[PDB]
Amino acid sequence: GSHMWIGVISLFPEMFKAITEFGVTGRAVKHNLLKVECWNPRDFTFDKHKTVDDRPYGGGPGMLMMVQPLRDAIHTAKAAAGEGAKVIYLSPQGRKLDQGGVTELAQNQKLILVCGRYEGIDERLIQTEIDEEWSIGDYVLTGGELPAMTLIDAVARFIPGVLGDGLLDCPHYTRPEVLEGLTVPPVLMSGHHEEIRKWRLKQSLQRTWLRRPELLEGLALTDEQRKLLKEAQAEHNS
Amino acid sequence: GSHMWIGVISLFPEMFKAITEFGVTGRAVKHNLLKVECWNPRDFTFDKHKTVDDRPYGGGPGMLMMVQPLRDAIHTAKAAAGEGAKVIYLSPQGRKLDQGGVTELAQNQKLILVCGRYEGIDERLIQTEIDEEWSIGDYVLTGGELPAMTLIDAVARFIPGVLGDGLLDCPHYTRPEVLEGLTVPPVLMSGHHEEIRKWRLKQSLQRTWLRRPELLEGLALTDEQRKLLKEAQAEHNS
Ligand SMILES: Nc1nonc1C(=O)NCc1ccc(Cl)cc1
Ligand SMILES: Nc1nonc1C(=O)NCc1ccc(Cl)cc1
Repeated sequence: GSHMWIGVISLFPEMFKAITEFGVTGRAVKHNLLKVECWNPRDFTFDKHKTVDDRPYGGGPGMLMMVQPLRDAIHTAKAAAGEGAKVIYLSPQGRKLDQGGVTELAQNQKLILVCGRYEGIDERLIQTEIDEEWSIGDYVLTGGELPAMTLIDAVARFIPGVLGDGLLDCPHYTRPEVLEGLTVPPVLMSGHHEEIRKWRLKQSLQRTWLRRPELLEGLALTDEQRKLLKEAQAEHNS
Repeated sequence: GSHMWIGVISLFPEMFKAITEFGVTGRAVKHNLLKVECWNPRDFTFDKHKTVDDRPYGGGPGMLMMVQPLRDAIHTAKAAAGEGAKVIYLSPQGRKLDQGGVTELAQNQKLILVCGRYEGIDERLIQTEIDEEWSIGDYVLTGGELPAMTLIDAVARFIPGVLGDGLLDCPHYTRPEVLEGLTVPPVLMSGHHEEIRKWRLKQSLQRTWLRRPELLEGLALTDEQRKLLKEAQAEHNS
């Protein structure tokens, strides 16, 4: 129904087997809920050695992706996608991805993801070919493929059929009842669904406050959430 | 010399071919600068169907990783690593990764990365087996493998031999001189190394100010950087 098509431009398309052949995303691909289609700039070269990098104007230690093979690969992906495809470039200079941004990106039925390698791509290609630039985090990687796969994995979770409040998750427990002397909180064994719900919510509120208090600032807590957070803060202060 | 060993606990170890077989990280592995060794909890099961998940106490829609196979895999990885290995769990509840955190993690000669699947792992395993919990970003993925590979890629860049100031990168240009009517900034063609350096720095300062002004707050700018940022802000205000 709400299946998603993702075109990828990458010098290493075989990396994408990590998401198309395994786990939840692998299942999504097999079931046609997600399609990932790759184009490799190396296939758009014409010289004997299939050159895909080029020297930066102004000098410097690094190389950039060569414009012509990359541009031709992007154009081919765009032609395959048809109308309505948003072209995304992954880099540390982009908009910071968070779950809200994931949900925004997931509204697209078609995306094209451009994966950089080496020390950059020509700025004029960003101006002329790229719709949006996004970053998965404030760290530097060797290429855009892992960020692209990260984005695909995150948006895939919103496609209906793929899976079976601003707070961190609560602790979870499974067998055995006692592990290294540590027991399961009795509330989780009580079978009281309402008590269990409130315990889990209180724990999420407490953990968010202690570990990521800035996340709480962005929330308008419900009356119930205000109460449970206040209880948690009181207990923390003994 | 400063080679790094990374042990990985994962239900899908073949995903890690994405970093061990391709690009800069692939080269690092071939050259013995980086070693990535995987253990699969499925191999530590004893039942006929090799069960690796289990039901959460207190109920709920999800499953957790089964404790015994996961615990045994972690212990085996620890035994292989010997003394000094830091055990890392990847999840959205962890410390937010940034380049500074990458450089901190890169000081370790040995890491063990635990990759979760399903809806969590038992909290008591985090308490008893995990040294540090880290997040690659405020979004939710289907498993910890992509975050683990992201971390590996980022820290690998600091291993000497693997590769050939708090600001966003500047624009880069390569051939052709004119692309879709857009020309290369004449300064980059001038061959004046000092003018080129200052242009690039000014551009990084301008881009950081416009796109990520909060990053500037964390910096103590040099006199030169203060001057170039002021120039950029003046030109932006016409
Ligand atoms: N952080 C991030 N969020 O998205 N992408 C990144 C990142 O570091 N990419 C590496 C990269 C990106 C472009 C080129 Cl040309 C080379 C390497
Ligand atoms: N964000 C992040 N930063 O590190 N990891 C993540 C993440 O979403 N992992 C998915 C995940 C983690 C543990 C388990 Cl049990 C299941 C799924």
